Amino acid sequence: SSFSRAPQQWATFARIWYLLDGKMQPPGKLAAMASIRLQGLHKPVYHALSDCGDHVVIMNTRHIAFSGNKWEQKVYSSHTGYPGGFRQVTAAQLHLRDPVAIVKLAIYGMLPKNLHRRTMMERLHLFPDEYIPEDILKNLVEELPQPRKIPKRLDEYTQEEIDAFPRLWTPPEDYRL
Amino acid sequence: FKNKTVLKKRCKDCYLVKRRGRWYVYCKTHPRHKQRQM
Amino acid sequence: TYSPLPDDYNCNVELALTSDGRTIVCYHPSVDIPYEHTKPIPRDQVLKTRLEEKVEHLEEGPMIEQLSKMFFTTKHRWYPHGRYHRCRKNLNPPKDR
Amino acid sequence: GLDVIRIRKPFHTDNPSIQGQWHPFTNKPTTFRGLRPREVQ
Amino acid sequence: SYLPGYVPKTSLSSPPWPEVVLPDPVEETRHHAEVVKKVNEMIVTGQYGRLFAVVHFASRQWKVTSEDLILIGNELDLACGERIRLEKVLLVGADNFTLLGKPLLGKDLVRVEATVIEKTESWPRIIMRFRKRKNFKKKRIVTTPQTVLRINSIEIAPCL
Amino acid sequence: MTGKELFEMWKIINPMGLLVEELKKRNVSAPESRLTRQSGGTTALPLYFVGLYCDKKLIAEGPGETVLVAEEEAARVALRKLYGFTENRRPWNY
Amino acid sequence: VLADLAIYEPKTFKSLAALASRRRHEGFAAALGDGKEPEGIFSRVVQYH
RNA sequence: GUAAAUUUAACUGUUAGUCCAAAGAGGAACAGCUCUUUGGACACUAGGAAAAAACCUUGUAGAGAGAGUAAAAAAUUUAACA
Ligand SMILES: [Mg+2]
Ligand SMILES: [Zn+2]
Repeated sequence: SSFSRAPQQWATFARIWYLLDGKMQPPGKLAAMASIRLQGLHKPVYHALSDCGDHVVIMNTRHIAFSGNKWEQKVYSSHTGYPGGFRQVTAAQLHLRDPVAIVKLAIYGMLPKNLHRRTMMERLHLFPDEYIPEDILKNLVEELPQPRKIPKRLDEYTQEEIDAFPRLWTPPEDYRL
Repeated sequence: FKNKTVLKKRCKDCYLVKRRGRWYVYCKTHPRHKQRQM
Repeated sequence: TYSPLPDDYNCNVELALTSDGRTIVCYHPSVDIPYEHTKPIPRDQVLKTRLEEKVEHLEEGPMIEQLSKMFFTTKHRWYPHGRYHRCRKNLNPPKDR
Repeated sequence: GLDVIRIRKPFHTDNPSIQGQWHPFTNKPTTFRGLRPREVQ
Repeated sequence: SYLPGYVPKTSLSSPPWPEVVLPDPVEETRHHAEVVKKVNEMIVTGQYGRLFAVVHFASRQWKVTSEDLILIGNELDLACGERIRLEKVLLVGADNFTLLGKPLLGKDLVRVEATVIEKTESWPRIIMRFRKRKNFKKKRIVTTPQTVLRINSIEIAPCL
Repeated sequence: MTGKELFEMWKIINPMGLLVEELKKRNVSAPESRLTRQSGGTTALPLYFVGLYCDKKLIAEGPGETVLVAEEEAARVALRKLYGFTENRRPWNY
Repeated sequence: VLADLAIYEPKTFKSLAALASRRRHEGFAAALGDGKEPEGIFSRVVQYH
């Protein structure tokens, strides 16, 4: 590369501001890829003492999707330590109270349990809607691809694929439907 | 309602419906036959 | 028409096997960034233009959260350390290349 | 004449990279006009 | 007319991975001949500099270059400052090209030259055993022999 | 001499001036600086990869924390490439 | 040395990754063919004796 | 197939025992219960079953910034009847 020593070190250990989108994505897969980028495990120069984390900006956090019935089944439990501090709220209640708490807690759980976790959490940025601050937008590099594939509802199918799909059965002519 | 683990019809008018994730025996003519699965 | 990997980020990887089949030859010339893909470089009437040297002395707290907000860290990195650790630190470390 | 002490890293090269040491923008494609993600231009 | 085995396009009617077609063998062998040849005249002309190698030596694999230092953890039965040839070259390469052995490259293709420059011993290593409530305590000191080699030159020859 | 850089051994002041002098003395159009890559920018820890081009063809690239120092590093890289003092040059034959 | 080539020599590592991906594609092609097609250029085994 | 065995000479120390699998006895076909027998392991190492005595993998000792492995990650979602 023929760089000088200080610019070469700066280029090797510089930080990157990855972008990630919510909008019908599973919070666990978002948390998995965000936690990899926050740990810096995507870099070949990774080491736990090298401070090689990167910034992750997740948007559309309000529009996450849960597989199955997890919106009612999944329970987040906390304890304000006064006698009776035990509170249990469903994922739906937590989402309607705080729109980013579910993805924040998922990334916090997936991050390694050491003293660097709060620093990686500080480097994580979350936003509930399409609005992002201008400085972060000017920082952003590489919107990462979404894990899910947006299973594409019926009404926005094009007529070409609708009549390309063959009809499976012949209805009787005397049926009310 | 009476709480049961096995559900039985005691009338011809008793009918089984699955409501709120649980099976129920409802009878309109003999309301004492109202049963709830546990 | 077949490439094992996309050919537009690092190098133009072309694989080959020798005639004996005993060794593999890889040819990888660097890919240069296009000019079209780049971006241009961004760009008192009476008195002196006196130099604006104000240095407000923030107290230890608000100083530390300003530094934490600036560098995306926590306060514990900025809080000081004792004489035991300060003298335990190696001030003449070994240095390779 | 060197000290018989612990030797870190039992190899010493001064030119460790010939193809350019990895930086995050290695293995990263370029974009049209260098546009950032969700840039309105 | 639908083939007897046609499946309508659903989400999992077809495998998720894209269909990959490999090149036909004859044109691919011709392309291999072109690439191997052109790399060979790059070697002939000398359009390279600062070669590296990956060399098997003393049960280890070392990524060495010219003017390099390596530390072998045993005596080598050689006088100090003595020129030897490392032969088991798993890999050699430079900028714009590299060569891969299966598993070893040809000795007519690549040489590695090294120099015994030091025969020393390691710093003392503690081997200590302790088991509690059983009066078990053993201490041993070792100094493993060591040999510092300097990799002088890596040379390649046109043989492709 | 073995393991040191060209501008570690010979200190220079204006690599851009030296580079434009060499390009005009070997009849090459003056280099244009462009922002090839950029990360951060509003933070205290930016990364700028500035590329030097002639006739819309890349001759150098350099990293830096500011655009100016990235441009000077690109000028130094161009000088090294034009002189043959690159890090991947053929080592000395003894 | 694989991690060493990953850190310092990205073009050689990309060549190695392309070789591995092509070998995987050749293995997939052989598995789907299931017959006596040519074994593949990079799937040939150098024998020692 | 292997290399130990018996005898002679000289003595110390162990002779307050735990789980697991199996055949039983006592007790409640209770017990991390008690009592025999066969066989493991533990009272010696290391890896695993979350931490871990006793379960599984594995033993003979050092250095290595090499490699192949052993055991090794729980699956399940139910009631219409003329
Ligand atoms: Mg007992
Ligand atoms: Zn009834």
